Amino acid sequence: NNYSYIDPTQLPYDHKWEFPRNRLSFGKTLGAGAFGKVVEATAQGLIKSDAAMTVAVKMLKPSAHSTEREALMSELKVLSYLGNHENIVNLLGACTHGGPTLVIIEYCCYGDLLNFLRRKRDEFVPYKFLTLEHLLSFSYQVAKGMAFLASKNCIHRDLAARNILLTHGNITKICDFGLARDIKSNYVDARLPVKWMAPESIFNSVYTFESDVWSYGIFLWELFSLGSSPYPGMPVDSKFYKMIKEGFRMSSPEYAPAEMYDIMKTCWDADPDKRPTFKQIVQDIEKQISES
Ligand SMILES: Cn1cc(-c2cc3c(N4CCN(c5ncc([C@@](C)(N)c6ccc(F)cc6)cn5)CC4)ncnn3c2)cn1
Repeated sequence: NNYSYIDPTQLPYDHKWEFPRNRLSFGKTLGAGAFGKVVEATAQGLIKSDAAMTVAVKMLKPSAHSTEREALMSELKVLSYLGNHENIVNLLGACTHGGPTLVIIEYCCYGDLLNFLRRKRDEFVPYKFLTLEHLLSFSYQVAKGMAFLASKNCIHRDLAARNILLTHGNITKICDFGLARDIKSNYVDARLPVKWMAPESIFNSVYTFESDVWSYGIFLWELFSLGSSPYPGMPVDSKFYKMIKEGFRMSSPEYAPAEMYDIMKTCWDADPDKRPTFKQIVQDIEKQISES
């Protein structure tokens, strides 16, 4: 074996990302968990030497096991190897010298798309405030980012509206690459997002390009239901797993177009080989928007 796939996590950390820790001033906490948190912060001199810049900083608590500490470094290396993309919460810098590792990423002023839809749900119109054309753009942008991930042999493993952020110009970005993996055939694997997971992920812990496509289909349902929870009225229990295995699927949300719901049904196919690729999803949605 003289040819091998270059493992992004095995590559050395590039010190081009290194940013002085004392030049960050922390603000409100954006997200919190048992392992760590993400805070809004001000970076002085990050892009321009004399200009302060609003950023988000992902950090672990000192009471963190070594597996979580290297998971944060692995996410940092994935984001650097992946490269910049418009539909990704892009890496801006890192603070690895001595102190606790800090990962500086883009700040999205509007927050997660799930909470955004629930705010705008009361004042939504299909045609003339959130509109239908916004929903089509959001599904198109997230598909491009996922297609970009899949084009780098990478899976996200936690695709959902809560992990899609909105920023200026109605640009959506995929965030939280903590569970992102480089598949090169599939990846086999904590609390899991069962209602977004493909059946093969629930039953055999297998994660693929196709399992991301399943989660994308669940995301489209979140999108066109104006932020409702998936499988409403069904708790994650023994009956839930049985109905999924047998072929139960959510019906079309109220505002979903027929060709958008058609994508959801192909995303939710029991056979992964019959699920569409993200590249196919982009062209389908792209044709839709021009015809719109
Ligand atoms: C008006 N408004 C604006 C925002 C907003 C919110 C973000 C954001 N996210 C915040 C939420 N996220 C996130 N991710 C991972 C975790 C953890 C708990 N699992 C974690 C944390 C650290 C760690 F070391 C390991 C795990 C928590 N929270 C994703 C990023 N990023 C950028 N801008 N932004 C802007 C929210 N309201």
